[PDB]
Amino acid sequence: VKLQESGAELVKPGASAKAACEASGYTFTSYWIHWVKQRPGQGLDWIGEINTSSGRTNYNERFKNKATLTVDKTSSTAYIQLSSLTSEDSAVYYCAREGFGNQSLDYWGQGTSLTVSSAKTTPPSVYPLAPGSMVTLGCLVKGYFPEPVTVTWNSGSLSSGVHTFPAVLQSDLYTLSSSVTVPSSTWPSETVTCSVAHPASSTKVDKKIVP
Amino acid sequence: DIILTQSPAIMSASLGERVTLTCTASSSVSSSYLHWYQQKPGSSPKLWIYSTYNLAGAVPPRFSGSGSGTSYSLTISSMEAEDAATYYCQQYHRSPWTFGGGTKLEIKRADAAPTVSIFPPSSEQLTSGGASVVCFLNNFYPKDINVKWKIDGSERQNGVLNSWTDQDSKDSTYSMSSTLTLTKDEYERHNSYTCEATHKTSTSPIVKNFNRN
Repeated sequence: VKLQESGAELVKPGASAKAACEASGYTFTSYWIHWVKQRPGQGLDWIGEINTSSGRTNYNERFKNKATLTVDKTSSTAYIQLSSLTSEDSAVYYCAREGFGNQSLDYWGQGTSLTVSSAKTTPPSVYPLAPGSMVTLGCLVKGYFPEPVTVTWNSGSLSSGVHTFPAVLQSDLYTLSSSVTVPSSTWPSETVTCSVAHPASSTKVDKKIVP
Repeated sequence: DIILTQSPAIMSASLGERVTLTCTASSSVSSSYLHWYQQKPGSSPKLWIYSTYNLAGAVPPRFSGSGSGTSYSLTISSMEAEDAATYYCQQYHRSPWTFGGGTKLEIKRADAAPTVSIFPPSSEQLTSGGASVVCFLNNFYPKDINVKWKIDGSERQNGVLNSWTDQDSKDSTYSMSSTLTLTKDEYERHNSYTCEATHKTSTSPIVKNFNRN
C-alpha cells in the first residue's frame, strides 16, 4: 500500500541527488525494495536491491559506482543516491516493493522524474502558425525550461481536434507545437487564440492566429 | 546476463482477437521466478502475472500465462481496449535481475492517410534570427511514416526534429509533428519549402509547399 516518491527533481550535471521513497501501510522490514530506471520512451532497467531489515545491497554492475541504496527503518524510507550525473542519467526512477510472490514487484511508487541539465528557467517564445471545409492552425512553443507547458485553444472551448505534441530538447531548451483543426467558415471571422502557460517562470502568453 | 527477448517489440490487434506475447530467455529460467508487468504511458508498471501463470490482484481472467525453460507467454483470449499497453517479462533465476525490452500492444483499426499541413516561419520568430518550418501529419494509421524536407527541390536532413502522439484513445489514429529549424539568413537564401509525407495508404507522397514570396 502507498510508496511515496517525489515526482520531479532537477539537478546540474556533475552533481549528486538523493531521492527518498517513503513506505506506509505495511511492515517495512518484511519486504525488500528495488529501484528501477526507465529512460524517456525506453524499457525498464533494474538498478539494485536493498534488504530493508539488515541494509545489505546487490547492484546491477552497470550502476555500481553510479547508485548507492540505503534504508532508514525508523522512518520507513528507502533512498537512492546517484553520483557524477550526466544527461544519460535523465530517467524516471521507480522504487518498488519485492513481494512474497517469488521476488515479484507487487507495489510501485509513481516514480521520480530526474532531469540532468545546466539550463535556467527561461520562459517560452510563442509563435503563431498561420497558413500561407476544415483549416488547420498551430502554435510553436519554443525555447523554454523546464517542462511542462500547457497549451489550450480559446481557453479550452477548442478542445476537440487539437493535437499537442510532446516536447523535444532543442539545445538544452524545450520545444513543442500544438495544432487545431476548425471549420473554415469559423477562421478568420471568429478568433482562434493559442493560450500557453509556463508555471515555472509564472508566465501566460495568449497569441491569436491572424491570416 | 540472462537476456530476455520479446518479439515482436510492437503488435497490433483488433478488439475481440486472441493475442499472444512471447518472452524468450537465453538460458533456462525456473518458471517460479518469471514475471510479467503491464505499463500504460505516464503510469508505473503493475504486476500482471507472477511465477508464469498466476494472475495478480485485479487482473481479469481473459489473461493467462504459461511456459518453462526458454519459452514463456502471456495470452489474451479476446482483446479489449483496456489491454492496449506495454508488457514486460522479468527473471529472478540468476542475478542480475533483468526485464525484457517489452512488447507494446496497440489496437488495429482501418488504415488512414495523414492530413498534412505546412506552416512558414512566423514574422515574430524572424525578428530573433531563427526560422522554423512546421509540418503537421495528423490522424493516420498505421504509425509507420516517412517525412522528407526539400528546400528549393533538394532534400535537407540537418535541423529536423519530430514528435509523435500516442495512439489516440478515441479513434486509434496517430499524429506527428516535423519541424525544420534554420537560421534566418539561411531561410532567406532559398524560396521553395516542401514537406513530403510517405505512408502505406498511397504510393505517391502527400506533398505540401509554400514559397516565401
